[PDB]
Amino acid sequence: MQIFVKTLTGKTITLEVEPSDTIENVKAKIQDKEGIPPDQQRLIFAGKQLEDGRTLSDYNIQKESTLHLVLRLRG
Amino acid sequence: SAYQLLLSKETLNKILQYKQNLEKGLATPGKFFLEELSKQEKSISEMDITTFTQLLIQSKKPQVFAESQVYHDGTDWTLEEESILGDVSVNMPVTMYNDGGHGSSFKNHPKPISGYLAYVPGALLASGSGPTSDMKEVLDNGKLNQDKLNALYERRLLPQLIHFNELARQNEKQAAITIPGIGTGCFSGAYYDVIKPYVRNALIHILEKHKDSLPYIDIIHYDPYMGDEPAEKKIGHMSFRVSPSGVVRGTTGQLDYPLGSNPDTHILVSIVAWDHFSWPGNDYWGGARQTDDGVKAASTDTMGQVTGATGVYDKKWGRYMPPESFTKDRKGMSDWGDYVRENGIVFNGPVLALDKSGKLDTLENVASR
Ligand SMILES: *NC[C@H](*)CC(=O)OC
Repeated sequence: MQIFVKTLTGKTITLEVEPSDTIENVKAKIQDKEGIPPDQQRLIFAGKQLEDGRTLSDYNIQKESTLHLVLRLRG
Repeated sequence: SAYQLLLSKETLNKILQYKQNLEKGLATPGKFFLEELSKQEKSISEMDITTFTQLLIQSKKPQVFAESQVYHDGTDWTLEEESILGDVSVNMPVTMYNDGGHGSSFKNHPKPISGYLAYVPGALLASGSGPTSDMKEVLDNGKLNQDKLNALYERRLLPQLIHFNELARQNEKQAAITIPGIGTGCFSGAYYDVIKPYVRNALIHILEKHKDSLPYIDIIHYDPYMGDEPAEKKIGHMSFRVSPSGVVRGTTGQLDYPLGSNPDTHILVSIVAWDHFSWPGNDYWGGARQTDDGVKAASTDTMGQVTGATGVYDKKWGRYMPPESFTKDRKGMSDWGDYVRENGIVFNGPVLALDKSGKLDTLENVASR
């Protein structure tokens, strides 16, 4: 299904996920499209940091939700 | 008194040029310099040369992507202002909490050590728009010109070497100076694959030329990480070591006493690869412990010297953090640049110039001569 990932600066990424996907897998999908190392990623949904081991259903992330990718921009 | 700005005689001439032409209406300030001028009350001709220089330095911003997000067109800074700002250096006493290793390679000092940092802007050979001032200066139709690069680094480094020669003498010690690959990273732009020998040659040229003025300088420890050969070179009385940490295992860190020095015999000074447009520490004002500038600022109390706040050192991440009274209940908006914004802190301190006789003096005095 569709979820949207969006940086503080407004860059938008679209991912193909399942509710069974773990946040680790989701950070790997972001690295796949953008090359951002999962180490540098903070994913925020509804004010909560998303723990690496939990799943997209744990946080009730459904189709076409928007996650927030908090990055610390590189020179 | 927490930090001291220095600049060369040639730079002072540039500043006098600029001030004279503004006074006549024949030059126009850049937007950021104009904002600083308009926050105070003196006209250009009413203010002395030191105040003028201070207000230009004050137009710097905490964090700037100097190689890609500066326009050199007067909407931020003009090239005339850029030419001056690139020559300004700043030194400060610091506590060094780790050896300055990048990433996760830093080693914490069991007892933090006392030393000094001297932030010096590298030759900026990268731009996201038009050519930079340094590009116009040291490139000849694209060719790097070693002699011109030599003159640029001499201009920018010598005032700090003169300063710390004198400081070593006053403390009845010698100076040990660690130097990184200044200007060799993102600053080198398209020259990244050729820049390394040019920088080492400039450092050797400066030391050879001014050896007679630096009797209390003892050890220079140059570490460009990769891309140069291990070496010791005797330059007069001085020992110049080329020790690239990616090439020589066990190299002492930039924020650590090089071999043959210790706190009882030497003051420890580290040159920081700085930039024209930022406050000292650049990237770490945005919380990033990245680049020589950001790493050394994060690994020292640089931010405390600049802001006057008492930070707290985080051993796990090798970072000097803002006060806990500030960061509590500020998650996501707690980095040092946020502290400066909310408190309206400005970058502005005492300034001296190196006169033709190798003495540091007020800008007014050096201009009189
Ligand atoms: N922080 C600036 C570095 C530029 C770069 O990554 O070149 C590829």
